[PDB]
Amino acid sequence: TQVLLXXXXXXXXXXXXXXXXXXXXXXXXXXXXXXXXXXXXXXXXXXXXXXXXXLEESYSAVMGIVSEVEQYVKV
Amino acid sequence: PSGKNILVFGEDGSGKTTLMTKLQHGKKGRGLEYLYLSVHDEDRDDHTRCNVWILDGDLYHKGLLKFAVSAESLPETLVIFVADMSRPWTVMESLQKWASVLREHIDKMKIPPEKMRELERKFVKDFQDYMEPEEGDNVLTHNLGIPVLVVCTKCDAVSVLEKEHDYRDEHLDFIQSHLRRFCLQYGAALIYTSVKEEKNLDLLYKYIVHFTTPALVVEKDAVFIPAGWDNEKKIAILHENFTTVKPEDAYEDFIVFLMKQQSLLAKQ
Amino acid sequence: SAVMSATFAKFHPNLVVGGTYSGQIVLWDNRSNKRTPVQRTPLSAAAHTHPVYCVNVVGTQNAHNLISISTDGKICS
Amino acid sequence: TCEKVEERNTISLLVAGLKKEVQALIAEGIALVWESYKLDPYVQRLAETVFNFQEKVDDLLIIEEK
Repeated sequence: TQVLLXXXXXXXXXXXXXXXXXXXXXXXXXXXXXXXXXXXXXXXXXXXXXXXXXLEESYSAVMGIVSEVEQYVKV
Repeated sequence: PSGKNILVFGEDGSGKTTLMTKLQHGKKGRGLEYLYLSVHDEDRDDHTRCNVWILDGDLYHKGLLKFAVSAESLPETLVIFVADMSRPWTVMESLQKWASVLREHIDKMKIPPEKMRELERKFVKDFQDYMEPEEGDNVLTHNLGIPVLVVCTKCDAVSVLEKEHDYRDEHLDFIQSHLRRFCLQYGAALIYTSVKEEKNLDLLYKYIVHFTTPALVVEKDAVFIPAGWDNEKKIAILHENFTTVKPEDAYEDFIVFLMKQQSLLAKQ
Repeated sequence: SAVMSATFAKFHPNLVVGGTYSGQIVLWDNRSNKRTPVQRTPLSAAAHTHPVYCVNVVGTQNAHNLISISTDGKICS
Repeated sequence: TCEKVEERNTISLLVAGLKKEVQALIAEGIALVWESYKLDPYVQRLAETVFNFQEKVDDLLIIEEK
């Protein structure tokens, strides 16, 4: 949101995405569950001994969501 | 043509990334992935900016829907309810859940304009009234209204689903008839999709928002419910062939001191 | 334990050793994440009964013989 | 080690098993009185398990803080 701070018709179109990339940051600053994925059915391994599947890939996921939002405006 | 819109509602993935890939990506962990469409407008790309919002999850998605729907956007907003056939209970509960989220969006974000209420509700009665004719009495429609349409993924896996837990027309036709129940009650439709098959999504989205769609019940694997093929009679007809006539119980069917004080008696 | 005559260790300046009052001898190593002795001696019959008064090195790193003199009339190299 | 385990109950979680093993040997020493035959082997078990157990409590304290 800090980075994102008649030819004039594109302003109202880009403002929707620029303002849309801010509501996901209002989840009480933590939310404790910002991860949407899971691992497979483990039989004999170290599944619970590791972090989790989505725990090591959700930060880049939500980090890239805003990039997709920004890259899909001008065209 | 003004600014068209599309709200795809993926239910924990459910091939939504694959669906937007086959139609026209980093990842998806929170939702609200603003995407634009460059759909052939029968001549060229006439800048049919049908904006697509990829909403997934429930962790504060109401603000995402608030920024994803403007004031004048409401008539050209093709909401899409998506769930995958690999988990039938997920589709059955998630379709009601997406309809509830849509009703929350209508009861919270659509309520401030008064003129849009008296105009949009009449246009909703017109749309659900003009959803069914021109195909060649009354279904228990709810109060939800916006351009509604459902999309079910993992449809080219009927052999896998029958090898796992269906193995009878009861489960498959039960899913088909109950999703038809929800589509007739919501004034919606349902276009299935498959892996490298069933190129039928973009048809109703370009059709309703102003390239037509087919309907199939013979294949029983690629079932398309167009705008108008959801009635409160064929639902009971479909779940009657060896299946119970309107059941309410088959849903779950297809779904130091411490130790020393303890040892103090051992010393005796 | 009450270490008595904790002497050096030839060619092991940091691997300090020491005989104790208990009858055992303890070997410390400051660079072993344990200032407590890393090589303790059990108090069995192999070790000494009475207190170990004088642990001492005999020979270089080739024949690093550590005589631990105790008050039992028994020493342990 | 058990005072470092009771005063810091986070260490007690990973210590409990080996702690209870040393406790079992302690209960053996508590149960019998003047058992000349099982005195020395229980002394060896007590000393070896408390030696290893001391290394376990110290090592677990270090690893848990890491």
